[PDB]
Amino acid sequence: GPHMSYQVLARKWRPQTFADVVGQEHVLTALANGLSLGRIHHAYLFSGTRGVGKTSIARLLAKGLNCETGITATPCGVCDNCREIEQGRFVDLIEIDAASRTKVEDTRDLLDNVQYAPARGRFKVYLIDEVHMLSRHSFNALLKTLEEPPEHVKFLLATTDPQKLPVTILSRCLQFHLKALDVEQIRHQLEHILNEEHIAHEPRALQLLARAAEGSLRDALSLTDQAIASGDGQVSTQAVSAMLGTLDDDQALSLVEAMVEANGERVMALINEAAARGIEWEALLVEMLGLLHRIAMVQLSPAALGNDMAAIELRMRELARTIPPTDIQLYYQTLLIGRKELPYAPDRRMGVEMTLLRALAFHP
Amino acid sequence: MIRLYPEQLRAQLNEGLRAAYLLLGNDPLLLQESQDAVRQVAAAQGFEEHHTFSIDPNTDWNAIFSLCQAMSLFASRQTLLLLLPENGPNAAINEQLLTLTGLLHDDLLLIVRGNKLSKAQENAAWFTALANRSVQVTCQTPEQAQLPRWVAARAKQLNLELDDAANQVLCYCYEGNLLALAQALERLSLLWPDGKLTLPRVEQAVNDAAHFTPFHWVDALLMGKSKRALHILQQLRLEGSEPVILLRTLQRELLLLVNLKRQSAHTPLRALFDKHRVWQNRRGMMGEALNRLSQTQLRQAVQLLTRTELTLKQDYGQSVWAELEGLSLLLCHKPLADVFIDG
Amino acid sequence: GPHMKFTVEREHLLKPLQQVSGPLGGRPTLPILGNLLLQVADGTLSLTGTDLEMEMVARVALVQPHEPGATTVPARKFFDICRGLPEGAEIAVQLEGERMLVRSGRSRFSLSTLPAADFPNLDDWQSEVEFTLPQATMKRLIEATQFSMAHQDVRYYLNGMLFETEGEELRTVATDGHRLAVCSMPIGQSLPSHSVIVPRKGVIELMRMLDGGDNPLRVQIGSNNIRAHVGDFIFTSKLVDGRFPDYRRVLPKNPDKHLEAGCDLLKQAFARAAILSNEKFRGVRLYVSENQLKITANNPEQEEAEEILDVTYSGAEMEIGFNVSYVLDVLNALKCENVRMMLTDSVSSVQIEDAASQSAAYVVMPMRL
Amino acid sequence: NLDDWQSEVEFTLPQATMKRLIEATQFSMAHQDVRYYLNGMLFETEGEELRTVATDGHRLAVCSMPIGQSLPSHSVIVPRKGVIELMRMLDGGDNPLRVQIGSNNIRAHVGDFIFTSKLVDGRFPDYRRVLPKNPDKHLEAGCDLLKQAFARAAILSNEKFRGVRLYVSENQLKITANNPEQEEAEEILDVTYSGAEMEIGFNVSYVLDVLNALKCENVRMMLTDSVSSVQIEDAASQSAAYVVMPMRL
DNA sequence: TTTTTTTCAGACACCACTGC
RNA sequence: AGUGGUGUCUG
Ligand SMILES: Nc1ncnc2c1ncn2[C@@H]1O[C@H](COP(=O)(O)OP(=O)(O)O)[C@@H](O)[C@H]1O
Ligand code: BEF
Ligand SMILES: [Mg+2]
Ligand SMILES: [Zn+2]
Repeated sequence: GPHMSYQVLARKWRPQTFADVVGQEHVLTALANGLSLGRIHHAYLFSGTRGVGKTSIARLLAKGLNCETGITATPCGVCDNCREIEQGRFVDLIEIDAASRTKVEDTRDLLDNVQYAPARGRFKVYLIDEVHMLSRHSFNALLKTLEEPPEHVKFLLATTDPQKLPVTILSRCLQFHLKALDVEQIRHQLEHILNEEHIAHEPRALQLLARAAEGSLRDALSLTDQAIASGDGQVSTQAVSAMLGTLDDDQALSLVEAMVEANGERVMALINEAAARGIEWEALLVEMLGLLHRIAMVQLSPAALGNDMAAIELRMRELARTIPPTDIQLYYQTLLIGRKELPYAPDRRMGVEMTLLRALAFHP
Repeated sequence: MIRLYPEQLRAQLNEGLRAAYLLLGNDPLLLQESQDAVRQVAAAQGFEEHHTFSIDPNTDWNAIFSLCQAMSLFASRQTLLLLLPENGPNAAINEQLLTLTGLLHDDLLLIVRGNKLSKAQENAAWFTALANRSVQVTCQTPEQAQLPRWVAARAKQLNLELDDAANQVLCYCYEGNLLALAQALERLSLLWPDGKLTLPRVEQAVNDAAHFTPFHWVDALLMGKSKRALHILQQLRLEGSEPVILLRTLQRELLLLVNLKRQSAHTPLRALFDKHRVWQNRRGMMGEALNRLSQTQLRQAVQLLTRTELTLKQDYGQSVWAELEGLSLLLCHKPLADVFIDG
Repeated sequence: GPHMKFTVEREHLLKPLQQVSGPLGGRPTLPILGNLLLQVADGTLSLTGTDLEMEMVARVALVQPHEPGATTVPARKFFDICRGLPEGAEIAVQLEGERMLVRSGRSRFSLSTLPAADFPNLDDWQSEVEFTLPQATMKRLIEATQFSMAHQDVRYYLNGMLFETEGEELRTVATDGHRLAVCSMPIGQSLPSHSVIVPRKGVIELMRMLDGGDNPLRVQIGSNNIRAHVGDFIFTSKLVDGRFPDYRRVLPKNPDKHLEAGCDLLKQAFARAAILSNEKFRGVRLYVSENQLKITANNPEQEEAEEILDVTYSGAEMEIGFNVSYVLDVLNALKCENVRMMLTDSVSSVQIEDAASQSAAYVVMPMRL
Repeated sequence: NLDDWQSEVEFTLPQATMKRLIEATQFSMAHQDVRYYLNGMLFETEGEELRTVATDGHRLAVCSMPIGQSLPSHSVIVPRKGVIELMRMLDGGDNPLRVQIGSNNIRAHVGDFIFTSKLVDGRFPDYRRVLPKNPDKHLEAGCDLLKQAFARAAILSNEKFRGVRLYVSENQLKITANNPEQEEAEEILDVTYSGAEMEIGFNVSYVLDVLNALKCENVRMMLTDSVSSVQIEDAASQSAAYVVMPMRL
């Protein structure tokens, strides 16, 4: 793609217009309507998940704010000021890594920069990434500035855990929540990126990568660059699947699936995988116990599946609907007994293997 | 003083402005909107200069006294604001609040913002001296049985058309989260200038933010609503609530339930309720719960609760939230297995 | 070539670097704003220090062979090297690759530098007021109002100082919401009327650049920036937005009563009253009668001071409540022996000024009595 | 209060003498070291001489001054806090200083007031073995001349471990410093010397403190090889010696 | 009406006020 | 830089 392929797909591929953003349609539509209608809030807090675009959206909104063509939902192409945000630096757009500059003094300097006029753009736009890491006093200063901000100053805050922001900051910020990307959106964007990179790709590898991304597009892009690494400039399904298996840590769920199914060779293969990964064995037993307990609770009531396990919903459903509660009870008891007797074993590996052997031998 | 809901505040402000305004309650949104309305009305009657202070043990009271007594070169008609701390008017703060109550004047307007005041604990002195010529504004979060009509009123006053389905979806995702609920209505107005909100429109542009307290979880358990209780439990897990607080909050009502079910063989539940000093709204749901699969879940659930308590209080890895799911499912007419109960 | 051939003595370089260092040394917003910008041009060295709001430039004459290069080098390391090397040591700095070599008699240093293309420079702007002024006049203009400036007030326009060019005079105005300080002096030249708000840092550096000699301080002001030339030191500072409160309105419109006294006696009386003034609710009360001024304050100790016979007065008996800090700062900035105050009303503000020198006028808003 | 009726050693010492004696050794103590016997200063009495020894296992400092009064050989370790606060209270050199050292506590009568402290139980190491026993290379320089060159070299020094390489050639000394940024400082100084080319890398702060302790005009350094220690003292006396053990980097 | 939490040990992170 | 406090998160 680029002048020698060192340039990372994650950073080279970053939206430059609102249309290049993958379907975070909620915030994009609301912000476009606000910009076009003139309804502007003092602060625009952005949040959501890692690698779903909150910093990209904030940068594009700053470009739209400070573009010389006017407050537009569509920043233009050349517009030298509107270009300075991407290539080079823009004077009036202040990008702060609030994680690097959490101190009230570092933010004090910029909040004293607030009252000075913008050089070129209309608005002294502030992009404060990882806003949740500012100290209590930095938050106090930011709030004090947010009470009465001048008409030439707007704040753009991005974070992953808004719960650490004070309610006083949240009341003055119109938070825009970004939802984790779907597998279809991630797969389609990866397909487009690889097609425009002239990279040979197999359709199934993209779905595997998207499923492995866990909803974050940047995870998909990093896994994609790594998959190109594992190979010679081609994203082959076999190479991608082998890489994913190497990176795989979902051993306990597969172990429960294979043990309930009574698949001894698959169980032993999964135990070999968990051994080669240097995975703790007591942790493996605890994960299997938790999975079985959750399966039982789902069998009692479908609402037992929270949003903490959205990656493994379907499998859980499949295991809860098809396995009677008696077998789950027996397996939970067997694994509890095995974990109780794990310390007194030839080694943890043999203890876990024997506990799973007992669970298989039950065949209930 | 004049005790007032946010509904009539405007009217009262049109009637006149008192010496001090006390904005109290647990709802950030209601307090914020009340403060904005008070400041706008004050500015209409010449109160131009504003100030802010956080009532803290480290605050500089001398600045407050100096600005309240002295006047400025411009905008003599001045207003002052104070954020009360989380606990409230601490015993080291009541005396200085009394001094402010002496250091006031008709030129200044005082705004008092903070959580609800335990009037049973704190009364008179500061309270009555303001009550002389002041306004109290109660801004508390509407509960679940009251939220739908509040959201309907807000939609009507913002010129939106909410049906019952969108109203209940909004009341589902945002509880104790009136600030984000109002922001959601504003975002939905931004998304569609039509102003007509249907089920899919709100359903797409909504997040399950919510905010619950362990009392909500215990009430959901007493009503025996599985999905409601599990949603509350997930919400307190994501919010980062300490599970031991949940344990104690459930334990109090669970031991009360055990006592009531044991004593109900000799005494009707009414006299038991009177004996234990339990309130009427609590009385209804506890009477509903007492005759809902009792005498088996009340010892099995105590067994599981003791298991969770000991597991939580010996190690440091916690992992008790699934056990709390077990409790949430046992007390909601969904019998569990002895395997997970005993352990 | 790459070597910005540079050779100067220490005696002509220590003071320029000390001036250019300015705000550098601490953690900068951008990593380059901790490096001095060194430029060689037309037999002159330009030292530049930038804070993204302030721009200090020093010019040093080159009387030795040189090459036109430029680069940015860490300020503290370069300054420590420069003063570390012995007296009269002819510094010779050149460059190669991304490292510049400092050299003195029997000593060598190597420093890592950054390109000059990346260092910020404040954009050129058109100037409306080209103003030249002696040093002591600016010194007094700043010193007579710097006390009345705001202290990190939420109102930006309160922070800083107002510069007004009106006809043949220049005026400095300062306000903190309760005090007003105005100092207007003729300059001998005609300028268009203009109003500018200068931040606190710009005022502090303007006070800093003042020299004890006779050099015309040259002020060049645009719509958004101010520049000061003092010998070979050039200062650029951006301005504070907003509207400054119109000092003419707060000036007591129609005074009718006035007290006349001396600076030292009033200073001593107010200092004595300060001790009997509580830090909580700090202020003073002035009982004013015919040729009588009694200064007390509010305090549980309930003390009193009386120096009524040391003042001349011709109005009615009435009381006005000042504050310790306001009156003390105003009298300290009014070094003249004679002093007078215009009592208009208890509600209205009070003007403090010299008996016949009305250039430095202060306006204090009293308390509510 | 005073139950230490018997004292091991007694001094009637001028204030300036002990001021120099501590000031020439204080910087080499160990602060909160695991070797509890090194978290202090060793006062050693032999003949008419009192010596202060301080080391942290990376630098040794010994300073000896005559008293005139014959005293039995004795050793004592005064902790960091006690010696630092004794130094702080040691002002007004007009009044003499009385010192009373027992087997468990130390007392210092300064002016009119009395100071009391406890001892460190451990036994201080022998510093004679730390001192190089065969110094074959001896070089001389000016104290201020050498010190300013070290300071200029230390300007561009590794901020974590301030270390310089010192090279010695015929009537020439070399000090080279570098930091993780490859910023190189090189200072060459004219000395009087006779020996062989040798490089040795040692800390800068320790050498600078040694030079600051020797408020003299001529300095003699004694070196054996690239791996052993360096003994620095003044050329006008032999009452104060310092041992800098180099780095192996 | 209010009603809400164990613990011993350790690791950071920020912010006075001091002290040069 | 030394000292003391707040507070949050890890077993
Ligand atoms: N909506 C999106 N559209 C396109 N790329 C995205 C999107 N969200 C994330 N990315 C990819 O992830 C990379 C980092 O995105 P970023 O917006 O910084 O995430 P964050 O929300 O965690 O700050 C981007 O360079 C881009 O490649
Ligand atoms: F940059 Be994101 F919040 F991971
Ligand atoms: Mg980010
Ligand atoms: Zn553009």
